[PDB]
Amino acid sequence: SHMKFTVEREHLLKPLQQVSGPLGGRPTLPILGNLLLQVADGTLSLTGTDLEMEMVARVALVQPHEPGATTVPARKFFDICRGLPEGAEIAVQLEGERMLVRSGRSRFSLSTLPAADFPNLDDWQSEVEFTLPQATMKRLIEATQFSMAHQDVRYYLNGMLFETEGEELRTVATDGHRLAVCSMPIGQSLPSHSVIVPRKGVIELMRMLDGGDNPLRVQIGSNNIRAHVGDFIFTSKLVDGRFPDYRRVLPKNPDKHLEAGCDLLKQAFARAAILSNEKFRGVRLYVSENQLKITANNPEQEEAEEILDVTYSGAEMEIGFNVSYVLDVLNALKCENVRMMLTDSVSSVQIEDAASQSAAYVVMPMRL
Amino acid sequence: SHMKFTVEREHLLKPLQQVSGPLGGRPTLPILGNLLLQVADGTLSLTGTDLEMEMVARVALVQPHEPGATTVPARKFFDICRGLPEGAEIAVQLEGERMLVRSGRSRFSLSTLPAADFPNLDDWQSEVEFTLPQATMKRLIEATQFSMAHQDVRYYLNGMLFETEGEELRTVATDGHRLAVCSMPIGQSLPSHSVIVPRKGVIELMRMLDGGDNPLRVQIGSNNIRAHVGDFIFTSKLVDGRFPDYRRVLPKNPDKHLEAGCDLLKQAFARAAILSNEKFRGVRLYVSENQLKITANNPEQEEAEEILDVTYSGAEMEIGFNVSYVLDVLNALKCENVRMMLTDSVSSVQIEDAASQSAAYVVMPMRL
Amino acid sequence: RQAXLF
Amino acid sequence: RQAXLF
Ligand SMILES: [Cl-]
Ligand SMILES: [Cl-]
Repeated sequence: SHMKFTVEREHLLKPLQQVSGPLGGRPTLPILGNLLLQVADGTLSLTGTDLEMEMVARVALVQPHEPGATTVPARKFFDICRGLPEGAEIAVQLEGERMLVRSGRSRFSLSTLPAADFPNLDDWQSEVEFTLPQATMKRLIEATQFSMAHQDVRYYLNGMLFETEGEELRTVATDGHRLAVCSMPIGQSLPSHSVIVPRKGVIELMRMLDGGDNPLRVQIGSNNIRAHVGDFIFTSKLVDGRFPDYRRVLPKNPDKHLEAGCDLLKQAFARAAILSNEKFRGVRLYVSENQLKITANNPEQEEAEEILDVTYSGAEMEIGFNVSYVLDVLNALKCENVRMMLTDSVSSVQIEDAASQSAAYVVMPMRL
Repeated sequence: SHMKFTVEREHLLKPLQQVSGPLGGRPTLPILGNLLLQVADGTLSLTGTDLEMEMVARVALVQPHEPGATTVPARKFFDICRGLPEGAEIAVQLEGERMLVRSGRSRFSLSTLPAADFPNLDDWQSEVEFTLPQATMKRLIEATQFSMAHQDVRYYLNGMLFETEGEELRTVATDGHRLAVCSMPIGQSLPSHSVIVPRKGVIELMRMLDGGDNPLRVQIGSNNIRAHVGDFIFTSKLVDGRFPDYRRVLPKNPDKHLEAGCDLLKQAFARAAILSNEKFRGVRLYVSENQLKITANNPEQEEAEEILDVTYSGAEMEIGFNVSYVLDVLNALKCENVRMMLTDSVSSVQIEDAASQSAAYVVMPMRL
Repeated sequence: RQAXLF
Repeated sequence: RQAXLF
């Protein structure tokens, strides 16, 4: 009935920053701009949500407290706590329909919206569970996040496939023009399961990975995924639909293998991109014995040409690509040498780190 | 007739970044998006301009070269040179109406606009000249730049007054609500002269100060100012009009003196600002014996209250201020203690570093 | 209302 | 034209 708690500033800041992650869109339901604060038994729970996903932080209450719930503006409450001095004791209490924040001789009275109006994701039971290092989840997402579509009619492409198979966790992202797939062993036998996480949920999952050694405990249900890292619980609804099969998109029999230094290739594509068409980003690749030539032309008839010494012994061929798709892959690989496997001018190209097969990229060419 | 030069990448990059400073506005005259390149005797001159001001960089040409002039897209030419490897020799040459950039096996063909179409600021003779350390000019601009108006009908307020008097150089900026003035000795007898530099020109002048020990040589004419730092020459037209007199804006006889720690005051105003009206930013100050109380209310009726122990022995008074104006001053002072000198609730306040009188700030209150 | 310096 | 993976 009369929520109250006193908590040291640094036990509140990162939690407040974490639970504010899903907020920031266009104003819809007023309470979506607020954080839900709940004091129950010895815990302060803070929740932020955008209806599709939510982030919850549990903070242990060692100092006197009284139970109850309310919601307050997220940015203002975080800005008050952030603006207070290091070591400030932040005393919070509900006073009628106002939430009072006090520390030293600083006093803030915030407007509130009822906790009964706060959107809670519907009840669900997990069917799959596994625990993995945060570094493995970071690796999986960073290797493939850039290939997800942005607002494609096929809503299942505006997200990332998370697939468990044997002892591996795998991510797949594609927009139908380019595809990225990454697989990592996670040291435990898993059922074969596939879910599509919304792109915003993928970005939220990445943000919650502090880099430390608290493990990431994942729970997957029929329609939701939950990720537990320390005292933070991230939940998101899943995306419906049939995601494409990366096994059927990987080029069948590349008869042409190219190998070059990742950085020399990245810089050559980066420079050629400067004089490519700003909307269509088209570059031509001319592969010949131990040589890769990249050309770029734009509507001003400006032209970039880059010649590289590469390892290549297949047949001579020309193939056009969107340079942003090629650069996204090279930027994501950040290795010493890269391998490009081709078939012909109208077929996809597989690109990968020459020293590792954990991630694979498939880029479809342009008729150029 | 056939411009050509070969120059090492790192002798081109910072110059290209510097001369691109005045570019970036809405496309008007096509050539304003280009840099003018001129090879004459043993020098490569690079010029960028927005018609109001220009930045010129002189680069000594030690390697073979042929004279001539052309203009090329700024961002593309800078992006090519930037994208090339460290130590690249950049060979540039005009080929018909195209400018060729070559290094290693990278080749770029850029479109050009004729050098005859490039806007050159009209001929002028300086009436005043002085040389000062870059740190002194940085101090003068940073102490007052934030108080300049942005698009005021009184165009003379969208700029900064630069005034020479005795052995001092002084800057003044005001928007009619708040004023900042900074004076610095420059070790040489100067004529008494006052010019208004456009706000964009003030930002350009600040950017050209590398932080090193090459001195800043300033030349002032009737309608232009020129600033020479190393191999960079910045020129700008001046703003017409009668700038107000800071001597008549400084409060005449402050009968109330307040002193507080700069940081404790800054943080108290920063926190109160969170619950001030987002458009009007109004905060009330209540000064009483050794105490400053700051309050902030917004249209949601949220309220912030901050109480500080300060040094104050004058009469009790209340005065309203736009908190962004107060915070701009406190942010600019970055000292240990601040002194606020007041008169009454409808009159301006003078704020300054308690340990220095080189800069002074005058903020007019709000009827709140 | 915001007052003016002049 | 940009080709599709399927
Ligand atoms: Cl605590
Ligand atoms: Cl050189």
